[PDB]
Parts: sequence; C-alpha cells; structure tokens
Amino acid sequence: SSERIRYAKWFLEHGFNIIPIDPESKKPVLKEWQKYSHEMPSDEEKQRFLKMIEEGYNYAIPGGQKGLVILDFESKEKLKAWIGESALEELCRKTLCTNTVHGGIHIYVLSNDIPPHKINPLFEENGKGIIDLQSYNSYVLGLGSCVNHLHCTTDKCPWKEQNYTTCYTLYNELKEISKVDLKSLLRFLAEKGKRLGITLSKTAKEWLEG
Ligand SMILES: [Zn+2]
Repeated sequence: SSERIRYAKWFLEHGFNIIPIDPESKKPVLKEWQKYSHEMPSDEEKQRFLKMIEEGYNYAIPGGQKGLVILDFESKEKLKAWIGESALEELCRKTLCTNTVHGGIHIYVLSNDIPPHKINPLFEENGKGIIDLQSYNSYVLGLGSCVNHLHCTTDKCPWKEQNYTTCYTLYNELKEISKVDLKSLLRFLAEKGKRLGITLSKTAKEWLEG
C-alpha cells in the first residue's frame, strides 16, 4: 500500500478521526466535517473514508479530538532559529512532527487544556503570522497526503507552477502523539522568541494569560 493509506490507518489505529480531502476542491469531502472534532464517524462511514483514501484522496486530521492541537509553523527554518536546534530536536523527539509540502512543520501534541477553536495566528513576527494553532473545527493534512505544486499559483509555494509533487512526511520517525502542557509550551515559545521579535497574537495572549 501507499504511505498515505498506511498512516491514515495508523491514526485510525490510535483512535483518531480522519477526513478525506483534495481531489478537485482541496477541501473535506463532507460539508459538516467540523463535527469530527467532537464525535466518531460511525463504522459505515469510516470504511467509506478509507476506500476514498486508498483510491487517491488525501486525508486530514481534525484538531480538538482527544485534546489534540497541531502547531502549524509556516517555516521549519524559522522555528529552528526561534528556539534553537536542541529545543526543536527535544520537542520533535517526544512527539510526532511532520514536514509540510511547502517547507513548514506540524507539531502534534495532546493537552488537557486547549483552545475551543483554532487560533490563527498564534504568534506573529513583524505584523505577520508565522504559525497557526489548529484545534477544534480545524485540521491539518495527514502524513502521506501529496500536493502537485503545478496548481499552486502563489508565492506561498516555493515550487510555484512546477510539475512537481511533494508530500507530508515524517520530520524524523513515527511516534505517538504525546501530552504536553500547552500553556507551558506557549510560554517557552514566548520567551525563546521575544529576542527575535516573535510575539503571541492578541487572541493567543488572551487565551494564555486568561
Ligand atoms: Zn505548492
């Protein structure tokens, strides 16, 4: 089988809900997918979803479920300079991290205290967001999903309009998504980044500071 189906099955194996995506539109198959952050899809849907994936459909992982939040950093290099290699390697040593198809990085973690909604952006630099926190009613594409950049017609894509396909891949190794003190982490990120001029967004600071 492909890597897309292997990993999709891995998430289902671990109790996570997944949602099909990407053919024509590049959005979930269901219009009411947001509900999968709060409930299971039902067997007679789960299998339908797999078949779609086993046949070319990418898939996504909704946040919120099981305390899951995904920190979606626009640039893996920026985060490297932001918190230093050791910190990064530590973070992505204890929990699942993946490479995005545009040079970014997704850090998956579980937490007892997470936002009720996604926070976009979580941190900002020189007036722009450099990382989104995906939680309830939001998602991230899953490992194995691939994108043909031929259809990316913006500069947000480093491979703009090239006939080239890349996929969401493992940052290092496959590991279970582990628990963290999200707030402790957002604070560690805060300090570590204050020197670079990277600050919590107002929405992020209000959820953190409470
Ligand atoms: Zn692209």
